Amino acid sequence: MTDRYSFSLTTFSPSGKLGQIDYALTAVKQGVTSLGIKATNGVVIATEKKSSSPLAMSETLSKVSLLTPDIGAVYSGMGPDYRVLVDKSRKVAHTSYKRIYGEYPPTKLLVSEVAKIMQEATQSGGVRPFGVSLLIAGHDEFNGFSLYQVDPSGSYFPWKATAIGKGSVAAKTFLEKRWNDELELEDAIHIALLTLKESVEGEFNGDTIELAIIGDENPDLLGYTGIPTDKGPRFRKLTSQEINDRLEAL
Amino acid sequence: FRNNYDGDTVTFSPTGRLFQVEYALEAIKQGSVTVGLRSNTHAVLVALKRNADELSSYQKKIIKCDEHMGLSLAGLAPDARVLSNYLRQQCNYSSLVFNRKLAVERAGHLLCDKAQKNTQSYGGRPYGVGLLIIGYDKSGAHLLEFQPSGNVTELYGTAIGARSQGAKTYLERTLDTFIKIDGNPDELIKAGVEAISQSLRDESLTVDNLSIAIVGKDTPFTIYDGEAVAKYI
Amino acid sequence: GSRRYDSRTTIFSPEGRLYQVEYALESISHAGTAIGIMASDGIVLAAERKVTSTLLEQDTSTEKLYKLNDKIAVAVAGLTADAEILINTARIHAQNYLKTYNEDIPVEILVRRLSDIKQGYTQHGGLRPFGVSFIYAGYDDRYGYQLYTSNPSGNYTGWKAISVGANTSAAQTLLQMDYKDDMKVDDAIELALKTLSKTTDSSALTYDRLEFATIRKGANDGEVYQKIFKPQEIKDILVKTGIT
Amino acid sequence: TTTLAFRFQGGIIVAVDSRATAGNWVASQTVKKVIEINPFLLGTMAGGAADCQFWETWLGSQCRLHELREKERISVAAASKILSNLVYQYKGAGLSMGTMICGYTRKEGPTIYYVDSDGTRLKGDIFCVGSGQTFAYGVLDSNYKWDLSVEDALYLGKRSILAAAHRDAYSGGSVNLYHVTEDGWIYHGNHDVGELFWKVKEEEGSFNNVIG
Amino acid sequence: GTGYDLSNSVFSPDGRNFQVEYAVKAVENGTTSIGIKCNDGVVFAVEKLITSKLLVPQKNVKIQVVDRHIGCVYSGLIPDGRHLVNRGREEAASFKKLYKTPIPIPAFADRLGQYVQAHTLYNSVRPFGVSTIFGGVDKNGAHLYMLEPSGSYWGYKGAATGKGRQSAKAELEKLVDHHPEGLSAREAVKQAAKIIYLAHEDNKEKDFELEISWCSLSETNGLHKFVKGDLLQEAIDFAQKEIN
Amino acid sequence: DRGVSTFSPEGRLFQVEYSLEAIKLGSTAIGIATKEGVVLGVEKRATSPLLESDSIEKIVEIDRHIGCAMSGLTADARSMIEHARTAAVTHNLYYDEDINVESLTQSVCDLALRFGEGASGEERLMSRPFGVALLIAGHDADDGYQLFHAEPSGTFYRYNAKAIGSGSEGAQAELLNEWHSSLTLKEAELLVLKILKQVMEEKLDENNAQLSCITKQDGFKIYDNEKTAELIKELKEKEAAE
Amino acid sequence: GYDRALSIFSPDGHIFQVEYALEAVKRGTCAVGVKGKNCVVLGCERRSTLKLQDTRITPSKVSKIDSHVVLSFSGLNADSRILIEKARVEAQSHRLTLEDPVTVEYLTRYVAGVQQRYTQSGGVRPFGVSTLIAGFDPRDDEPKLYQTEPSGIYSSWSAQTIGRNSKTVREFLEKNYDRKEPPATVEECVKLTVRSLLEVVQTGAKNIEITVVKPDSDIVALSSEEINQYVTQIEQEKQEQ
Amino acid sequence: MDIILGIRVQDSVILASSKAVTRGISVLKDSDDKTRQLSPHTLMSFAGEAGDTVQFAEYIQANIQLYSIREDYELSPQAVSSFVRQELAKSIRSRRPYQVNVLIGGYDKKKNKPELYQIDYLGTKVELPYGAHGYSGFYTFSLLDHHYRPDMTTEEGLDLLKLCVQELEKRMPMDFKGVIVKIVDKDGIRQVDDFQAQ
Repeated sequence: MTDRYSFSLTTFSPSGKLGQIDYALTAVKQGVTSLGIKATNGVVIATEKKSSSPLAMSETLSKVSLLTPDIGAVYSGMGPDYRVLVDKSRKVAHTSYKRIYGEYPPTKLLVSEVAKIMQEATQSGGVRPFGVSLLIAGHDEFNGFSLYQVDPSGSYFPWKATAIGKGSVAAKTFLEKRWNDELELEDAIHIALLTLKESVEGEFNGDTIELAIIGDENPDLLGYTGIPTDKGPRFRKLTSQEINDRLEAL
Repeated sequence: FRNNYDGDTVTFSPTGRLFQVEYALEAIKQGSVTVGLRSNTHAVLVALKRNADELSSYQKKIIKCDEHMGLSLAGLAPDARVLSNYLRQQCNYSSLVFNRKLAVERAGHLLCDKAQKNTQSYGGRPYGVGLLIIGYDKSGAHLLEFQPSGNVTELYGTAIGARSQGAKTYLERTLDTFIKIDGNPDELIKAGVEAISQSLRDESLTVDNLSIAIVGKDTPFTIYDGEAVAKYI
Repeated sequence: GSRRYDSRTTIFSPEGRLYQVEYALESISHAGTAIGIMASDGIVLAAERKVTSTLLEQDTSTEKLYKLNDKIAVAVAGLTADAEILINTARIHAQNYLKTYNEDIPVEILVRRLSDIKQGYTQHGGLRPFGVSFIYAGYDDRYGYQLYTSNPSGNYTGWKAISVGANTSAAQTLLQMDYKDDMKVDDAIELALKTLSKTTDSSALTYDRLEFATIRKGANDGEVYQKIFKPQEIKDILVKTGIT
Repeated sequence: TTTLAFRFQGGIIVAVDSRATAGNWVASQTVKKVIEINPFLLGTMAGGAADCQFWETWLGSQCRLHELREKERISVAAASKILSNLVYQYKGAGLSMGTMICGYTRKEGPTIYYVDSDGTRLKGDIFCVGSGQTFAYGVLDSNYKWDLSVEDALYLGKRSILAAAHRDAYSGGSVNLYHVTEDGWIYHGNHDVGELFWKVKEEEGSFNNVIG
Repeated sequence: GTGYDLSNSVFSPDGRNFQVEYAVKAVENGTTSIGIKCNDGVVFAVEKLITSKLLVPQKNVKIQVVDRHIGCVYSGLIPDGRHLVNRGREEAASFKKLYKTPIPIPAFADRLGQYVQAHTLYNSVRPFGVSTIFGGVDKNGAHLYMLEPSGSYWGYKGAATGKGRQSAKAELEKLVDHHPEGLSAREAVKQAAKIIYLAHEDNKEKDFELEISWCSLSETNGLHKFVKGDLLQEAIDFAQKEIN
Repeated sequence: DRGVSTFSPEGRLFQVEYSLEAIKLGSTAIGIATKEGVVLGVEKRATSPLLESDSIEKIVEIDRHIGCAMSGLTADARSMIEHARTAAVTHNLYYDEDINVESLTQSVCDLALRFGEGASGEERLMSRPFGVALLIAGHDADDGYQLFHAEPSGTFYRYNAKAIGSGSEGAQAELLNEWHSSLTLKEAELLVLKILKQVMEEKLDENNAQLSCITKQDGFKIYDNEKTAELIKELKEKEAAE
Repeated sequence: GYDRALSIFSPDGHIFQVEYALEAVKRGTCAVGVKGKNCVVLGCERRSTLKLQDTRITPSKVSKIDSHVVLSFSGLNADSRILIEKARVEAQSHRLTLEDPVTVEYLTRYVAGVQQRYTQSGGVRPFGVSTLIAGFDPRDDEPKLYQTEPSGIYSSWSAQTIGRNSKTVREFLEKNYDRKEPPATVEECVKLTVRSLLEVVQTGAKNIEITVVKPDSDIVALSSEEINQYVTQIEQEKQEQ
Repeated sequence: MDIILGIRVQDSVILASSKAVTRGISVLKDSDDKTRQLSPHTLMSFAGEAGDTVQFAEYIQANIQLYSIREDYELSPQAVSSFVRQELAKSIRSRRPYQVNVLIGGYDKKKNKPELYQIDYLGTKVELPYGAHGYSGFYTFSLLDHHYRPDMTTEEGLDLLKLCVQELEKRMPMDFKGVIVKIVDKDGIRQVDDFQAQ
């Protein structure tokens, strides 16, 4: 027994490439498309719920996840990997931040934490890189709204808007055309819904699409009242109904 | 074939063999011959000590494990030291904790089990030595044959080493005869020297070349070398 | 066993070379070029952002210039993520030194420590080396302005002007051609931009594709100041030097 | 116990008593409180019998290893520091020992080091260690001269321990003498206090109190 | 490609684990041994090839007891079998110590099962080279089991493994059909002796020694005991007779 | 690749055999035991005239009654000598007596097979066998003067005379004829000096060769250059004598 | 966790990793050391693959282990640091317990042991470094010069060189160094050192650094000029013929 | 306890330390130097528990010398003192703390100013014109509080100590067998062999 794999599974080839990271990226390329658009007063992340059987209940499978009450994530690539990454991301937000400073981490730092976790799976002994690319959207008092991308290598970058997965090249191009630094959140949600339509083959509605936003504080989603400073989470997942309503104005 | 499945002991060949173990067994055959036989009152070990040059000593092949137990080796000397030392402790433990002399049958079980571990785990290597254990316990004289495979067998007599087959057939023939040599050590020893010589070929057992050990009813396991074995050549 | 799948990242080639280090350097050679120039009154760090898009948020971005201390900064060439790991441990080492001696860490001590960490992944552990090369630009009261460079092997050296990343050979010749010991920060700022401008594999050298930083001792003060140029600031200094 | 060692012109004198006790019980009158670390190193013992004997015998083993390793005789300073550093590792555990490491090296010449279980290590010319140290000091201090004869120094040493054996209930038995010159130590006998006292009394006229 | 059979935990393209399959070969190459479940106990018996007249008869015992109510017999690499029993013995001691009640057969079966299955999970270990037949009487009846190198096992009416597993199984099946009411401990002991004599034909070249053991609620009080003397000879004859 | 503690089809341990090859490439070392003491001689074999030959230490002291000579990858011998010295000194601390020469040798050989990447038997942390053979010579009250050959195989033989290193097969043959149970210490010295001269590529002088002995009276002593020089002269003379 | 045997014997009896470690040294810049009658001098060459360095801060090739001992080397730079640090720590530890600074042979024996150990320990590769350690034992005036190599072997030399073209410069020293009359001066010792380096450095006033070590912790490195002066006087010895 | 005094004058720091080493009923030595030179311009005096005292001093000495050789530079007095404080601060919360009090006097070649640091075994550090450890402070702090001036010459400083030492020899219960005085300034550390009657 005992993990005797204490050496790297990712190494440099004569050309300077790190095969496993490249291959991980290839896995991401095969993944369903996902994207994110930053508005002046909010951010939107969305993706397609590619149900693997009409018997499966697509709700019981969220591709879009809340990390902190003001930070959400979505991905493209290997779903299982993403799941454990969200578990770890939610926990590191506490262990390495809330438990020290008593406040949730700002989007850049949590992204940095996630990125670290991924970088390690690129050098630690006996493991393979994570086969996913994440898009994290959030808001913090001193940095406002932000949108980041974290790749299997552990590298991350901030975006105004971008797409990853299957038709990322096409979607990125479509976004460059419609984006501007004056978009309101609803405008971005619309632009988002349009971009996603080009990537969806079949049914395109509030049950096949999963979309969430980082916007205003939802005091109605706090769970309690009596503390003025606590105004509610900025992260909200749109309901099937809320999506359809915006689709009729597509 | 074989070349792909003999890299380490943790690999089974397509036919169910463990080559690393088999190669270990091969170090035994290349080892000098030694013989074991017992009556109902004694057990004897006769071993042919091998020498490098004519300027070198004839490497000892018999090790005492306790007042009532001992063995002879054929193969990697160091490995026999390791195994005999282990057996010395097992014997020692039995006395100190239970004030009981270790049964020769139990000694075998302990040896088998220790060897087995080095054949199922990565990184290790099988022991490359054969052992012949004799002893007198609460159930009489005993003789055991230990193979690195982990297989230990109780016999009336036997031999391991190069050309060991000679002595072995001889004992399988002399069986009914020596098994009755009770109350007479000199006769069992002679019967052993006769069995061992059935495997000679190169030379003839000399004085600083022969080594004999005996244990039984009223005989604490003792080793005889040189002048002491002169009267048997 | 596992031995079958072990690359043995820490062995010598028959020529006495370290495979992984050599291949990591090969990786570094395709990274955006980073330049460091040391003048009499300061140091300049300029780097070219590898890959960019219209949608890339350049304001909130940083992939090449990182602040280690208040008196030391580095320019990165290679795996950004690998760099961040090393950058963080470097930042901690600077603080242990401060908490221990109540004095800011001398530049070389910090550089040597970081280089030793790299050297380690070279001699034991069976892990791949870090695909990173750093240009360190710092200042201390013992050697004043200093410029250093370290790579995957764990070796480090000091320079008056140097480059890491892609087209270093070209950049070094251009630098070794117009550098002068009595230069001035503003001169270096210009030399740096020109050099990058001639080695870039891109069409033009625009501001959105750059990161700039200077460590000067603002005369009107007496202390050392690090300045990581903002998009607008890079766009300006770009027009002025005549690259528009 | 009473032990002394002092540096003078002719080298070093080392004298010890030989009594061992467990309370008021005199366990031994014939114990060796001087271990010959080697042909040129002596160690005095005071405190717990076991602690001294064991650790100083161990010290000897360490010195021998130094010589096999460095192809050179260990220095009095280095040898004493081995013991001192060992004893310090055990600080607080209860080891009880007052020791003197005396030797002669070409590099240091006559040298004496005081080492105790508190971790104290001191270099000096005169030291008295043990329950009877003060008694020895009284005699030794008032008759010491750097210019004593190897004969006189030996006697003062012997006489100093005698004094201690007499007044200290926990010291006694016999006196063991040693003289240290670069050619090593020279054993100078075991003088039973039982006979040494009367001899010294008569020949010296001291101990005038006691009736003889 | 190929090579899927060189490392223990590797899945071949058709979803198999060749090393375990090769372990099986080692088992099939071994002596034949069986187990017969009777109406209130179980009987174990095995073939003991007599290599030479030198083997002290009746001494090199193979059947092993676990605790005081379990019997175990195996075919294949004997040393591996001992290893597996040593484990089972600990497994049982542990269970008794915490729950007081000696370990139920099913419970014991899984203990052996999980441990064996464990050796098919890593490439740093080799699978067991033995198929083991074991059983006993517990709180609710008698139970017979057989465990493969894969870690697979099931409850059996009768079971056999080794060289003559086919003759044995053939014979066992007859018994199952001709005795829907259940064989008796006394009967099973004989039936067992015969099945070994029959199944010995696939090795008729070498002479052998018979070994039987049983655990019957009425015949042994639910404790495992070895069949010796008269009862043994009586079964040896019942076989020697029906072999002609 | 293949395990460092793997067996060859012939029943040999690859690493130990290859180990022996390295030792054949080593400098010659010879030892002769006589009822008057054991002599140990070695070929310095400097690799350049600028190398100060007397800094070549291939003959070392284990204890006052035990000396040892090495041949092969000599750097591998440092930890062995250390272990041996400690073993000897430790034995003396525990028992207040000299350690037997055989016992000391058995102790050193116990390190031999302690190599591998995870051998199930204890904690043998050593990536490879030693690449050096040793000749341990000494004396003890029970078996007088003794000479042992300790190899990386863990086995150790006792010899009346033995040669290891580049000129071993040749030198051993020589020793076969020249050695007899009544040799004097002086005869052994000259004999060792003679055989070294035949196998050495260089003309043997008191600078590229070194002698030493171990006698019950004075223990292990390494002959200084002047002492050996004369023995060399005495040898040239007796040879030219016939 | 990682303990793979990287340095192992091959059929012909060689440890290829240790052998390849030497190839690393062959590639390193040259280094030499010649002992005078009252001093030891250490010369080392400076590469030129890239020139625009800051000599003030760039790590020098000759390092002080203690105030009376120096160590130069040829091979992997990163590796040398590890050895230098351990050497420096051991130097202090020795002063702390023996109450006397280390002897050059002792400090050498130590560095060699660290190197040897890395040739037969799992999970590590040998040091691709060879060293020259020189100085004066405490209270002694007889100069000391030793050399170590990846294998862990060490010994003393009257003069020695390691690194690229060390073959060439050794020849020079072998037919230019008389043990009968060693450079009786610090000056003529430094000269014999530069001469040997010029046999390979090919005109490099700024490509040759020298350090002089005298008894009682008297250590100093020469400046470009001082050295450049020796080069000058040497080139004339040639032309004046 | 032992006498450990220190006084920072105009261009130097003077350290006076008692010469006695007493164990129980006997004064074992009367020429003990309770000081260790950490670097050419930094001196440290110490007093406290029997073994911990020197062991600690030498340990710190070793580390500073190692730093000096690694960096070929001399850490400022302020830096060396900060290192010592942290060492003691770690020690206080360990299994068996070093029970040692120290005075660190050094001349800062970069600032060209003498500095005197007082640090107790708890890791309590403070920079002072003059300091003392143990019972001495009880009679020397008010003395110096009276006769001390920042511009005093090294000579006036030695007179000042002599005054302290006399007060200590009049009112202190113990015979500390005089003191050993050392001067730390721009030229290093030197000992005043003549204080037995200056």
